[PDB]
Amino acid sequence: GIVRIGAEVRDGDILVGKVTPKGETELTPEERLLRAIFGEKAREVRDTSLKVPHGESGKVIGIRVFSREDEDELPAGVNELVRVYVAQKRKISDGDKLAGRHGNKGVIGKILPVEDMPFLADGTPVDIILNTHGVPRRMNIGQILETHLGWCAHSGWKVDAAKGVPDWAARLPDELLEAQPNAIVSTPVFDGAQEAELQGLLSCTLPNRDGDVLVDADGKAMLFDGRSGEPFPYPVTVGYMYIMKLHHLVDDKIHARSTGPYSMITQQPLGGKAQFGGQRFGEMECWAMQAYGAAYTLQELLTIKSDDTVGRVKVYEAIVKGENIPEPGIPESFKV
Amino acid sequence: SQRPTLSEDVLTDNRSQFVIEPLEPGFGYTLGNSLRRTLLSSIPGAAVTSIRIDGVLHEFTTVPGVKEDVTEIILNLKSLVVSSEEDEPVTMYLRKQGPGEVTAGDIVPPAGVTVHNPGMHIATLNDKGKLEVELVVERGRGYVPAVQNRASGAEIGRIPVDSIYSPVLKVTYKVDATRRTDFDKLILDVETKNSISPRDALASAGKTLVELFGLAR
Amino acid sequence: MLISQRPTLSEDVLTDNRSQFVIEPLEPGFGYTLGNSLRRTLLSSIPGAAVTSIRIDGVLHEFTTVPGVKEDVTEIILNLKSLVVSSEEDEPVTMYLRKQGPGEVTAGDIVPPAGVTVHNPGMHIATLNDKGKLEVELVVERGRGYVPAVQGAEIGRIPVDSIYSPVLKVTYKVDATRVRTDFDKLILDVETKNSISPRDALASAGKTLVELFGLARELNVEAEGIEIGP
Amino acid sequence: EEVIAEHPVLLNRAPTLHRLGIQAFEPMLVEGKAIQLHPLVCEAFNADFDGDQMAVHLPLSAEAQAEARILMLSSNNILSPASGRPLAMPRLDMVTGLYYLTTEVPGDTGEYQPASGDHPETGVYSSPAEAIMAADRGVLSVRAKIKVRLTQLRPPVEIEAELFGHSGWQPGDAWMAETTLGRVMFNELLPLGYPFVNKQMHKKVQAAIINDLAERYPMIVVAQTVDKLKDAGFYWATRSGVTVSMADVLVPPRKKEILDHYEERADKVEKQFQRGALNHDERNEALVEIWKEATDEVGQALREHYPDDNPIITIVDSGATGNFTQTRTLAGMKGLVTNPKG
Amino acid sequence: ATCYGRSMATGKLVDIGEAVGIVAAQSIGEPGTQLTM
Amino acid sequence: SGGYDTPLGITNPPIDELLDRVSSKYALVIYAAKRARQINDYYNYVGPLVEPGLQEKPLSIALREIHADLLEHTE
Amino acid sequence: RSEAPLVGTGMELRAAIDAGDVVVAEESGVIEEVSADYITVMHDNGTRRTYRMRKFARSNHGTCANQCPIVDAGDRVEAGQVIADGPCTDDGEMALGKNLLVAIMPWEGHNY
Amino acid sequence: WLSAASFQETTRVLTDAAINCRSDKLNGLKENVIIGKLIPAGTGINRYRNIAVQPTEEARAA
Amino acid sequence: RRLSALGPGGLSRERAGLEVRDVHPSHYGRMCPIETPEGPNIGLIGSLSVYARVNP
RNA sequence: CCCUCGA
Ligand SMILES: [Mg+2]
Repeated sequence: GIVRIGAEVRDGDILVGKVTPKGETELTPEERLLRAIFGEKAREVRDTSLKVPHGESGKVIGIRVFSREDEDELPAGVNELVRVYVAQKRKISDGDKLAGRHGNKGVIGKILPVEDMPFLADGTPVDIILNTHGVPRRMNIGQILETHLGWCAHSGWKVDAAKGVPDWAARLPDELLEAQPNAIVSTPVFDGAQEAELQGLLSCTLPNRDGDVLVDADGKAMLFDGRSGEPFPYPVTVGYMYIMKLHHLVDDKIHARSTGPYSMITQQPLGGKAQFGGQRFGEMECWAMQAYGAAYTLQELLTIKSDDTVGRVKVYEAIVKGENIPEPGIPESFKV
Repeated sequence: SQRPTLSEDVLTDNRSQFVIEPLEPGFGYTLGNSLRRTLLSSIPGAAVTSIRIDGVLHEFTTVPGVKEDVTEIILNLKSLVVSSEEDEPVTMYLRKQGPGEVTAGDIVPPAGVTVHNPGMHIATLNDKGKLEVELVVERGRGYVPAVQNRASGAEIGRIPVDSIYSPVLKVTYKVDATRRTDFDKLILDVETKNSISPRDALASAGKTLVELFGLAR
Repeated sequence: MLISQRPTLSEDVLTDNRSQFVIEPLEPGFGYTLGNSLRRTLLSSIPGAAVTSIRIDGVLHEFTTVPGVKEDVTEIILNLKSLVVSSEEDEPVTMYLRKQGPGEVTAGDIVPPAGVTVHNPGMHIATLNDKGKLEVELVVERGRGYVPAVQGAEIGRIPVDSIYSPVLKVTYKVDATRVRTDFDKLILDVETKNSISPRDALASAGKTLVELFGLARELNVEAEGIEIGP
Repeated sequence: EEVIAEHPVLLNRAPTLHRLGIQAFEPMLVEGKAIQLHPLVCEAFNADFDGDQMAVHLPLSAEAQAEARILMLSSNNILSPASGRPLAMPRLDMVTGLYYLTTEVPGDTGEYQPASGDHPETGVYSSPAEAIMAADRGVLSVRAKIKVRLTQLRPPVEIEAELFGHSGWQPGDAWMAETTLGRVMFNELLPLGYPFVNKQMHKKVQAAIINDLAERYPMIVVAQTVDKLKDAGFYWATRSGVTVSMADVLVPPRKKEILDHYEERADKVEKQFQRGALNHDERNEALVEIWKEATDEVGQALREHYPDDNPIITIVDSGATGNFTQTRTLAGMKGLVTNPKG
Repeated sequence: ATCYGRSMATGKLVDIGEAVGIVAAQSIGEPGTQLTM
Repeated sequence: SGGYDTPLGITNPPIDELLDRVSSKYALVIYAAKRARQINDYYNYVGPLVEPGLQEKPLSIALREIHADLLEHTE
Repeated sequence: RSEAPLVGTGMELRAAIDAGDVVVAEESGVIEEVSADYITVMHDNGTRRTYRMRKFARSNHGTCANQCPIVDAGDRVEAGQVIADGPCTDDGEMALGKNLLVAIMPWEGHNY
Repeated sequence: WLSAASFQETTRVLTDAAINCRSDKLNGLKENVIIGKLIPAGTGINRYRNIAVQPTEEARAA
Repeated sequence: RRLSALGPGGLSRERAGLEVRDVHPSHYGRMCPIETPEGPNIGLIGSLSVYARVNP
């Protein structure tokens, strides 16, 4: 009854079949009819299998099982234990969170085809487009300075040093007077690359395979609009920046519930994605709804969408049967 | 009005420039970009669809005696460039016993399909390592992610793989504007992946574009 | 490899010289690969006739003033630029407009030499007061697109801007509809002159572009994306 | 897609600080796992895209759906319910777009220059379509001052009074405007028959236009206007050339001399302190006065040195985003810092 | 309605059912986080 | 109504012309929703009164009805 | 696949080593055997030492802890040298992200 | 007393309401919110809640 | 490497004023003044400085 | 409920 190693699993796929003793009074009339007709003498049970939770998918990496029949330390009353391990290969997506090292966070708005990206003069499409308006007021031009250095290290440089070493390079650079492409450099905090030395490296940048200097001495470049083809009218700062995939991904966060479990005390929807819960329409939300004068929406939210235990069922029944949504009942939490 | 001509200019075996002139003033950029957007996206190719490895049932594991795990092997198999004329799924095989490198040249392709970079590194085997792989190759275009095992009728052993069909590598252009009879000279620059030649890819882009522009006509 | 055939082309005619065309559904990205290209072919690549230069007798010393006319010289040029003309001559052609007396001069008020035609004859060009008289020479040539003032020593010859292109304004937008919600839908808004309908403008642009990309296909006729219906 | 059609959904972002923190929308089915949120409602939700999340609620009953469509629809809630002014206004990128689109540049490409000698004036256009064709060639700049014959844009109150009746005008009535092609396009975004606004579109000016529209036009008109403004502002912000680089962060040239001067004053104050003439609180008070003043002078000498088209200056001064003390701490100086005690 | 004036949200005179107390409390509270020392 | 762009989807018919037909937005909510309940009960009790769209929700029909003044109301 | 930053500080390496997810050689030796599964170094002592690789382990937070050998058979390694990379390490240095070609510009409001 | 007890200082309000045999008219909106009745505001007002809708005789004909 | 202010025998969260959360001049070289949470734990969770060591 | 994190 355990899913086989290597299976691809989707929402609701059984991972481990399990049944729980039910009791004849809990058989539905259809289940009672079916069990009588076909003479099923098997003990009445309800399906309590472990399924794949909503919006999760992957490959079964490994099964691990402990038994009471075998000598396996288990809690009291616990007979069989099984862990299915599922692996998903998550690609980067709209809604994932990225950030550099300078507090420059964003979510991904759009993943464009390669042909749509602005590209350099040699056809190289840029990888990521960071909006200009976000930089100056957050006081992190480190992200820009890094970008410049990132370009230099990517292209490699060789300072002149003929007829003497220049003035900007005099102070620090020494064996930093040249660097091979995709060089690996360090900017120690409070002792890193000074501004003048940074500007100097932007001049002696090595070219690409065609002898072209693609990034000028300001750190800017001419880009072509990949959508139309016309060049963008002004030199744009381009360079290389370290970007991190932050552990806030759409896959973990998307959630939706039509109907699901309810708390036994209050009869209101459970809470949390993991429990297939419903969103909390809180107090300030009800003020918002009241200020609109949206009375029926507010009632419906507060009776049939959470608390009215007969109106819930009659509303789902109405929607499924194609007729008008009925009138609310009394919230169970008022009786509580 | 002189009719426009297109003249090729080979740079390397997999790179060519293409001079188109004379063109209306202001028109070169758009023409070159239509060609670039077609080349980057719609040039047909072939690539690997799925692979099957002997002792493995899924991606996330190791083969004995090999240095790379199966994920790293598949990543190396992403760099593989291949041609096929069979337009229907066909199988390559890869049997090798260590010690030694497994390169793409060790792949035994069926007639009609060709492995173009035999030097490419696939895996490293030692005394105890034996690699026994099957690689399905199909013909397609664009980039098609791994096809789920429930979309195809695939059984548990099959490892689907992301497929980069596009055989073109890098495309750019520049125009020379003469500005009284003004005109634009367009210079396309196309580099491919040894699966086809710049000329062939550009011919394919031109066929696609002709058949799509015939709509307004 | 394998081919998809579904793209179709529909037209909503807004006015007699303005139409919106929809091309859908395009495989994703193609709305922009043939959005800007179709537009610039529509604008700069359709041949048409227009005025290159005018000569207005009666005043050659002081520009931007004319006796007996309430219209400025700049306003007369602005009008004569908006004069829609079609001609068959491969060489420049000369027209002449002369009308006297208090009244209103129009476009048909000019005598079109053989072959050329005046399509907007009811177009106001100037008004004349008592003792008013107009004698003015116009030069019509064939061309493409829009060329600015192209300039000798002939005293009194004013070169103008040549709106050769039969089409006047073109815009485009790419929207999304698919089989997938990301396939491209191209929408071209093309407003032309009285020389040709938007239909003919689009057809001529498609012709020039088919030839242009056939140039590339010619390298080695070979495999590429095909359709069933055109 | 069949059932979703025309079935409104409520979007909420917490904290709901006012009723506009819940707004109804028509859902378009989207590819991916994220909610796409129209950029003009951000201000209302105080939503940015650094990881914010939002809640979706589906009204069921005819009454709840009707309350959603009528009472709560985003385009029916353009105005702030606290101040009565609009909120769904172009905010940052849009601002830089429009401010770039409607700025006049002395000496730009294709500028009108009057007839001098045998040469004509070479700046006048029979229609905005002709100016578009000019700008298709490298001949006319979108921001160059020109003269155009306008037909479908209402003239300014003064020009319309002079060349017509006081309210006499029609979509046919032509006139001569000395504007930029950009300002022609901007005004073509505004509703038909709105007086032609020939101004650089600082944020305050756009606020004026939208306040006037909301005072005098129906809601739907303001909504379609601001949508059009959004489109244009984004398209032109892309092409505005506003970027950041270490080069554009110009330093004040006199900074050393200024700071040395105010250090001279501070040294006077401290010599006055050790002499016994100043109380400790008075020493700190005089020092803070000195350094406030030095910071102000550094900020000034900075503003004196930045060209008016620098992207940092442009972004601040258009009203798009930011203020100038940010620019002063970026280039210039941070200044005085507070205590753990304040 | 006439004493209250226009509904700030709509621009027209306030409709007969409006709950202006909640709108007032919200309008006063919303900028409260801007108030510093 | 003159020169206006034709509204799309939910924003049609426009809310100003609809508010011309009723006293307050609240009256319009109840008007349209009660009519919509009537329409949906009809499919299982008069109407619809206008040409229904291909697959149009009953509330959209009711709103178009109210726009064309095809029905009356009291308070 | 992990990729150290082109631009870093001196801190990446020393933070990876001390974090522990990187496999480090206790003693100098020669790599007697290398597989994806483990690494054996023959010390000059004559003794052997074998480091088993964590392969696709699940972290407390659902991220993949996958160690990967960076040595080859026959290689000479000293004590303190990294033998295998961890989850966010590249050749011994902490590699938390990727080097991306960035453009600083508004683009049609999609990065608004 | 329902409105007061749900706002703040619940124990005190409820002790007093008990001593005083207070009877809540249940007329405020919050009270209506708590019990699940349409709030007396906006669309919940009797003026709007009880609208009678029917087609016109002219439109009912055709 | 974290230094946490809450816990048994430490200070309680309802008594976590604002001044225990400030950067204190004696933190220099001991507790990093940058790394701390933005939300409700600000100034209650710091991290040890690079060269710092705890004495017996 | 508490812990750590998110806007
Ligand atoms: Mg935020």
